[PDB]
Amino acid sequence: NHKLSESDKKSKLISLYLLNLLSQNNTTKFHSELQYLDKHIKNLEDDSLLSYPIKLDRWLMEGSYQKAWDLLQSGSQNISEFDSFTDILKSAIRDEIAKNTELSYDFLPLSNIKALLFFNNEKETEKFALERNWPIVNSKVYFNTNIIEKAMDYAISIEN
Amino acid sequence: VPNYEVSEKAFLLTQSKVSIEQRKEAAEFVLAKIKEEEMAPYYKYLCEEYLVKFDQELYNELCKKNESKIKELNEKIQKLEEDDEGELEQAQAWINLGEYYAQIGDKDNAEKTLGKSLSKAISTGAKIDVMLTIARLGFFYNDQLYVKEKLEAVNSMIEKGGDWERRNRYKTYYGIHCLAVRNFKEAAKLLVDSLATFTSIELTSYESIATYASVTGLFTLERTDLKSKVIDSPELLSLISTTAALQSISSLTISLYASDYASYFPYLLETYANVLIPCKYLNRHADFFVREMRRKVYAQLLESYKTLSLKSMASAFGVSVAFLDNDLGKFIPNKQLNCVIDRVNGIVETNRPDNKNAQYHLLVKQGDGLLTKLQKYGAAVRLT
Amino acid sequence: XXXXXXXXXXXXXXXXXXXXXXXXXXXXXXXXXXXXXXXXXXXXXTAEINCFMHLLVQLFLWDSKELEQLVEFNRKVVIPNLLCYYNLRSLNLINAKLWFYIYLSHETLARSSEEINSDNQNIILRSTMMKFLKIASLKHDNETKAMLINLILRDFLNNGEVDSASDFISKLEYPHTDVSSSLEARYFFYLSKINAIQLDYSTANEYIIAAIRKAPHNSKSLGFLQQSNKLHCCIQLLMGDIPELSFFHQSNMQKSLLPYYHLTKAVKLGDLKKFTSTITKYKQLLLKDDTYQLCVRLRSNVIKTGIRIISLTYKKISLRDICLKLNLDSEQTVEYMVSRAIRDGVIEAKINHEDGFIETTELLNIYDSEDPQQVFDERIKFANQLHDEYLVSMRYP
Amino acid sequence: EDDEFEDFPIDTWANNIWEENWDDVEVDDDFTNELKAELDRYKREN
Amino acid sequence: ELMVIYISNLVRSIIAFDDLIENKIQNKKIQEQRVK
Repeated sequence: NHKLSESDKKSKLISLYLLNLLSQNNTTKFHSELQYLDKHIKNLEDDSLLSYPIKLDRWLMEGSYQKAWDLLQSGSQNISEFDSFTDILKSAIRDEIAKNTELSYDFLPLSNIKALLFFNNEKETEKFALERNWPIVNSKVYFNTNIIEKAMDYAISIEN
Repeated sequence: VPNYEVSEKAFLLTQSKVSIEQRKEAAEFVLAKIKEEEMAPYYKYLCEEYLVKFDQELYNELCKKNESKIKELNEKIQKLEEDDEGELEQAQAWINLGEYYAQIGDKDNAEKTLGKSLSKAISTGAKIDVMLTIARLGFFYNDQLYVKEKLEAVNSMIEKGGDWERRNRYKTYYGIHCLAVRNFKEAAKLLVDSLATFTSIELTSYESIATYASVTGLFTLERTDLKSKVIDSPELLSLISTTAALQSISSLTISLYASDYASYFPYLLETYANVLIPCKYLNRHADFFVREMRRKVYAQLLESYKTLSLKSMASAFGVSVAFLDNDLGKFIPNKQLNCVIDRVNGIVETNRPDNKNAQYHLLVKQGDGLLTKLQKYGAAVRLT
Repeated sequence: XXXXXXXXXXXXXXXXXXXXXXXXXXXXXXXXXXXXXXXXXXXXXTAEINCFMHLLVQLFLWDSKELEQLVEFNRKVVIPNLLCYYNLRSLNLINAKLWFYIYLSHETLARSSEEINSDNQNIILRSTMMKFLKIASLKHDNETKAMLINLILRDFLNNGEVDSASDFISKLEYPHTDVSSSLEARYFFYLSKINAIQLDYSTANEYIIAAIRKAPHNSKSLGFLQQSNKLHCCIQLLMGDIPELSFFHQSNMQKSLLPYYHLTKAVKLGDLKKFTSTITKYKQLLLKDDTYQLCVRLRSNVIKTGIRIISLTYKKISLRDICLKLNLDSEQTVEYMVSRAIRDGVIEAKINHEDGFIETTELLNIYDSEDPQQVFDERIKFANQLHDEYLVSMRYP
Repeated sequence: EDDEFEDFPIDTWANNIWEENWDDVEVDDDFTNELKAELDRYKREN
Repeated sequence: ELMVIYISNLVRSIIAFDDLIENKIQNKKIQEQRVK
């Protein structure tokens, strides 16, 4: 319908919903929703407001976060209470990098951790790293059966 | 027969980047053997292929005289089937009939004529060698299946019996066929032993097949068996400058076997231009050859080094680093080459399975790769 | 005249499994038809064959290409007819061919024009189909059940609803034992698909593989294989396993797989811009099915490949160069992407930050030590219980 | 055991004997031509 | 040695798997026949 489907509370609300699904880390439901909305919105121009959740998803799917974080700065234009979700998603990203960087490389200067995790603060760092149990050295963090038996084992496995 | 040379020159005219001079003189060589061969299934076939000049008057005349002689041989036959002792002989006049289709280069016609011509009581050279000719049309038109079937036929005719003097020209056929596809690994032994004895009037000149056996040889032969069977040539030595290729390609192979790296690529380009692309059989495979012939050298250059620096290599081959790196990057990830690169230091170290260590790791990986497969299918057949 | 077959087909009216056989030739029994031959039934009149002759009416029309009174017919006629068949048990099997067409033209009708009357209509449709889906479910007719299920699934996917269909499956039990392999593969198809869209791949390749097995071949069954395989390439690709060329040269189908054959060339090389360009090239072609939004997920996989190749071909690389080979804007972008690749068990590297170069891990000798003992031991045990298992399921003789 | 699959239409369109490795159909054709420029380009400088 | 032990074990495993194939195929045809 033209009359029934109009209300802009749609345009903001749907996007809100998708973003919810991301917030809960439910990917299955999310992409399912994509497939849903597609045939309806199929008149779809780019994604007008809706690129915020979509694009927000694609960039973290690929693994390039900086663009994603940028989107988190770009929700303020249309801003609504998803700021809370922001504070969700924001944390939801950082562990990732953390959970990434744990295996990345063992050795970081504190300024670099600030660079990665998008802190505006130096102390929030070791707050996080303690919360992450990371032993910290002065700005610089570190991220870290006899054979006889075996033989008889092979035997007893053979002669059953 | 057909005389082949017409075909090779035709192909020469097809290809774009051949020297235009050889394209010309090749062309008028062709045409010159349209005239004397009174031959027309080309003129439309070839003119079509050029299209991929045309004068239909000449065409008409050729067709006319062809009609005259095909008429004549057919008539002679018509005298001969009445002739009872000509059993062996009527088949022979037929052999001149379908053979005349070979001079007239018409495929289906010589096909049928010789096929029926097998019926008469005849020598092994007829029921066999005639087949060889039938396929030789196959070689002529570049239909490799039409060949394939027929070398199966002759294969049977031999497998029951017949002379090894026929089996040799056989193996030359089936060999140059093998080369007509990517399969060199067969053409190695096939061709390389076809040097001991060769029948040219069948298809091609002795120096052609020399270039073939030397190319396939270079391509699949090991270093000690290259020296053995090719670099040492009771034959190729007897040829050398004989053509415009064997001096080039041999000038390549010696530059390999003898570790001349500065010279390798130039001779490589040469042979790419001079021998490969003109060969109607090889040109299709041109790239598959050169790609390979790059790897070997890179391989052969590293094999004595557990580490060596790029600029050493680039210096040797005489290319810049960046392009050299760019080249190795093709082979390495495919595990066709046992190198690996360190660009930070411009260094190259070689990981290859010799020291028991390597032959340990590689074995672990291959083993697990077999397990996960085995388990995978395992659960499937379990539950079914 | 030819109506004798229609009478001969009625000679199949005796009992039970004859209907099965009766259907087989009846599959091809529709080769010749006439409106005057319709008058045959006019002279032929029973209800148990009334529904069947209605089948002949549908077959007549849809083949005759006229869809209007075919669906109109479905309503006005089938509804009165539908009530009578419910009492009968044998009729349910016959109606499946019926339902198979019923939905069809309606779906096909949607391609004529857009109207919300089609909406409300199809709400009614699905509603019914679920109704006597339950009814027949209690009547324990396997074939008509499975068929109907398939039809409503296909409805959910003509819609955009994967979830509703998924949770629908969650409460389903499928009439497994007695089936038609074609319907079985329609199921396994749709199943694999929706199971994929939800981003669980590793179980999708299964059900689609079965959709390859259980499907018949002939000359007609093609399009199902063409279509499925057009999906199978996608799953195989997303999962991270490139398919082999011969998969792209099989039969006539190889003309259709071409865009996928232009995807793997994009994927294996790991060159993003070529990929994207190709997606723009064939996009519209990929939209006629929904494989599209599957394929646009690959942007992750492509880059994974890019990294893995840059790793196998280099021991250690300054971030600058990786960022050049992958075309990306910034190094800072890189170490996020590579830091990601490492966690996924792809590269097995570490990263030198202050000099900014990846270094890939080595094999570090150690053969002369006991580590090979431990390793071989694990592998050994894990070979044993394979042997064990294969002898525990062996018991049957 | 035959059904029409009328629901799946066979695709409608708007219009090498040897088995291949992919790198067969890589066929990037570059090297022959790029090389010569690389060689001579180099030795003009040295 | 542990190598040879190990790849040998692989050989047993694959064999056993084969014999499963022979059972499953066997029961398939027998139980098939039990129909009629």
